[PDB]
Amino acid sequence: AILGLEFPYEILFQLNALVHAQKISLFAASDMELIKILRGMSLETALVILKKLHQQSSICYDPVFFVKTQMASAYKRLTEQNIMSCQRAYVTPSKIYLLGPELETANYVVKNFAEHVSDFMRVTFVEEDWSKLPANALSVNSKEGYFVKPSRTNIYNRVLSILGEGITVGPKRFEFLAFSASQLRGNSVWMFASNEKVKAEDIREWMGCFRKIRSISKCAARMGQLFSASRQTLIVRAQDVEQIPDIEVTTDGADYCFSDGIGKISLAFAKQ
Amino acid sequence: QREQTMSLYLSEYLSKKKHGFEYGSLEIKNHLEKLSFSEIVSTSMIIF
Amino acid sequence: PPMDYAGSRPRLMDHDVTLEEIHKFFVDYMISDTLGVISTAHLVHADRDPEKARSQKCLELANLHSRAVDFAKTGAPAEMPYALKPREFPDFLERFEKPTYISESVFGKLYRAVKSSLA
Amino acid sequence: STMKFCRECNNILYPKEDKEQKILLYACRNCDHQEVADNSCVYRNEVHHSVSERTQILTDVASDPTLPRTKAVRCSKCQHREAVFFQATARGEEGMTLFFVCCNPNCGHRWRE
Ligand SMILES: [Zn+2]
Ligand SMILES: [Zn+2]
Repeated sequence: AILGLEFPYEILFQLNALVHAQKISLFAASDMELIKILRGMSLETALVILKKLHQQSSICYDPVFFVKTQMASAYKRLTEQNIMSCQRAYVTPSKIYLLGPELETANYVVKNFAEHVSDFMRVTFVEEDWSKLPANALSVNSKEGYFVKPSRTNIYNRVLSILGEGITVGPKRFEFLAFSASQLRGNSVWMFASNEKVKAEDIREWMGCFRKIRSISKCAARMGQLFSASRQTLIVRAQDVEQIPDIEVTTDGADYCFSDGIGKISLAFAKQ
Repeated sequence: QREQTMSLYLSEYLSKKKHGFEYGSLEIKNHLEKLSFSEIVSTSMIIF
Repeated sequence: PPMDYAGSRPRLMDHDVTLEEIHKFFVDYMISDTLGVISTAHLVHADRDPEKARSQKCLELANLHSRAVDFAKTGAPAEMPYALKPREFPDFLERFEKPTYISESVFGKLYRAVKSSLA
Repeated sequence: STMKFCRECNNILYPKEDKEQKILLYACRNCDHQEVADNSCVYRNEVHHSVSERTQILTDVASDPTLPRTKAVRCSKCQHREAVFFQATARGEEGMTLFFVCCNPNCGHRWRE
């Protein structure tokens, strides 16, 4: 509300990440002169000077003097090597840390949703030292009554509230889409900012119908399994399908199935 | 004798499954135990 | 003969997911997650006693490791016991703060050989 | 089990069915008075199995059985093999799940299958 203008989201995110880093304090970047100067300027040169200021290890007390002295491709990158810019956020019990547009590999969702690249944000939950949260920091054990009953801590409620409401950075609010199997061990989750054209529910119903599964872990696993990096190829219709019986043998009262994930392919299809 | 105590032992093929003996004993108890209909009904009435 | 691959019974709800139980499961994955410590405890126990991977302790460790691996798909905690923790670490580990004990197994011989080669 | 008294005779009424009227009526055998019935209810009793009065204390009727005990499962927090097992539904899950509660007086730990 302090700005009250049409300031771009990308420059605001870069400035906020710079403030989060140990380079510029909050009051040094909240002045009117900096935003007035950075509001009207070429985008490419502004990004170049911002990254030049961010890359320096020294703490810049007055960025105004520094910035005064200083003075399409996404689609082809995705089709060639699946190169996308993702925003990585670290949520700590004390504050938040934003890494920035770190280049990484692309998944299947961004192939068909290559317009809202900045809307996707990878959010991980770590400790103050950016380490894995220990078991004693969440739901410490206590003996009340006859049996031991765990008691939830304030960090547990904080994580629940963050996952429910979402992170509001500027003119955006990131919801919860899903988390992959690899990110479950790494305590990471994807977030997507709702937009007029597409929202979180739109992508959720576009990926598939998850009301058939009545299990909690299984539904999350099947929703997040479609996030591994893969290379695009031709599209196959639904009319070229067939059902072939599998094999199953029960010996000594144990169900042993040979065909778990096996399949067949032709030579022409393999060449294609 | 009226009590007529019996004794039934479980089979040895249930050890293959995890906790097979407990599930087998519970299923047998649920199968061959008498449960009267009065213990299930709460209110009985006759309506014209 | 190999160990049995019979997993835990699936947990099916009587209603649809209200988008909150998935968050609860995700948060609860941080706690009762002993996937990384079971392997270390099994390695230490195999290093300590002779005739390794033959006693019931190693079988229980393998069962707990399998259950922990299956925890990602089915919500069954591993429930690592307290008395099964190693409390001792061999020389070929980065746990300098933890008490380090001299290992005389094949891994200890390999570590001694590589230390003598580098020095 | 529902008894009512006539307002004119102050005597017990007996239920009856009329073929022509096809309605429920109450009439007493002392006076010729047939009143109208309400709710069409002639019997109502709460099903209770307390037929053995003043006898359930001396004789062990075993109305509440004890849970079984097993010595095959081993507890986690303590190395005690004795535990009680029973089947009960979860908070929201559908079906029966086997539970285990440690019988060690100093442990007090419970876990699922
Ligand atoms: Zn009368
Ligand atoms: Zn116990």
